[PDB]
Amino acid sequence: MIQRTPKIQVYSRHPAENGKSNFLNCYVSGFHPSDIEVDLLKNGERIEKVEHSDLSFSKDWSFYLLYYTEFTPTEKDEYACRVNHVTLSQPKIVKWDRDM
Amino acid sequence: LLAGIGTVPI
Amino acid sequence: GSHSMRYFFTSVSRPGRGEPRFIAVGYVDDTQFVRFDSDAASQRMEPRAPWIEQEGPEYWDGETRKVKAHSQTHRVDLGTLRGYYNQSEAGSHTVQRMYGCDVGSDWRFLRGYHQYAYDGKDYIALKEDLRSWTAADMAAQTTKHKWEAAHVAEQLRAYLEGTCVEWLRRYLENGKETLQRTDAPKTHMTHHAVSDHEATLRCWALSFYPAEITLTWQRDGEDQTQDTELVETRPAGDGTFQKWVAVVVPSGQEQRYTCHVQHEGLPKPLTLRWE
Repeated sequence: MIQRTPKIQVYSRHPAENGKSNFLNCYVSGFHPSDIEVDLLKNGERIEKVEHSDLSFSKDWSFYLLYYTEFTPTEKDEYACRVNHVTLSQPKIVKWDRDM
Repeated sequence: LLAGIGTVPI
Repeated sequence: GSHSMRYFFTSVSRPGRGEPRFIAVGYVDDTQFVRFDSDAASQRMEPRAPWIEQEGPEYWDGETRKVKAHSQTHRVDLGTLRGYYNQSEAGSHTVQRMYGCDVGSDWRFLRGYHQYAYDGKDYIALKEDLRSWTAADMAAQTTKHKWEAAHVAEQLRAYLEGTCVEWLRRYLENGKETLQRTDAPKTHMTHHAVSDHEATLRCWALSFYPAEITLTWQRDGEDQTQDTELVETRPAGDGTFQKWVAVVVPSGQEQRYTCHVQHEGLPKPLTLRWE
């Protein structure tokens, strides 16, 4: 069984500004097999209203998914994406950096 | 539009 | 410019009970337009772009029938392949198929594709001429022989050169407002100090379509790859794409560095500088 670990990016749909409704994204790609667990976190707590794209794949057969949720950024709230996959010994957490 | 033919078992 | 239609199919076996999970998606260029998910309640091909909603009930009935047929083929294949590779019933396995067509700027046939993978590895693919097969191993070789005797390549060539391009051209017309529109990247540059001596310049491209783009740094007018970081192009979630490229520079030397952006939506490449 081939195993490929996911690449992870966490970012907003639109330029991030406090008080302005937006979408927080977690894009996972380059992984195999397709089973994957992705949560978006608000101050360490799992966000309940999260949707995702329909599973597709790249030319090399590796999978990609976009997970997303509507959010309104504030000065104090911190956001992250938590990803688990067979290739990972423990969940990988990537923090949202409004500059990345 | 999907292919109607040519999708046969391996 | 050039355009493509592609369908992507994934089936994943479910040891212990029931049929595989099957997900099918159709794209024109970088725009998804249909989906089928075996876990969804509708059991129908469903629209994913407004311009496909123009198609009548005969289309949706027909696409549903065909996509369900595709799913059953993968179900059978998963069983066949498990046996070909002497695998147990305990594990989950995956089949993936992609097919479709490319057209040039004149919307005439350029290239066709039909490729198949088992557990993330090449199994069998149609060659560029659409007449013969590339089989990766002896199991795939047995399939090749089966498919040669059944003239599968001939059937696929007819679809890829004919039907596929005919319907791609139809979609391009019907979705002209978005599908034939290029969205040039909206670009800016950010600056961050890591210490008193080092700085990061990040060149951003946002809101662009299609996804193909090149972002490069130059220093004093010559290409700089060392001390750079280039992220994978990523979906914004609204149909457009984002990318950035960054360079580490000595603090105070920012003005030596220029970011260069190439995209279909730009008549000439763009240059950015830290101001």
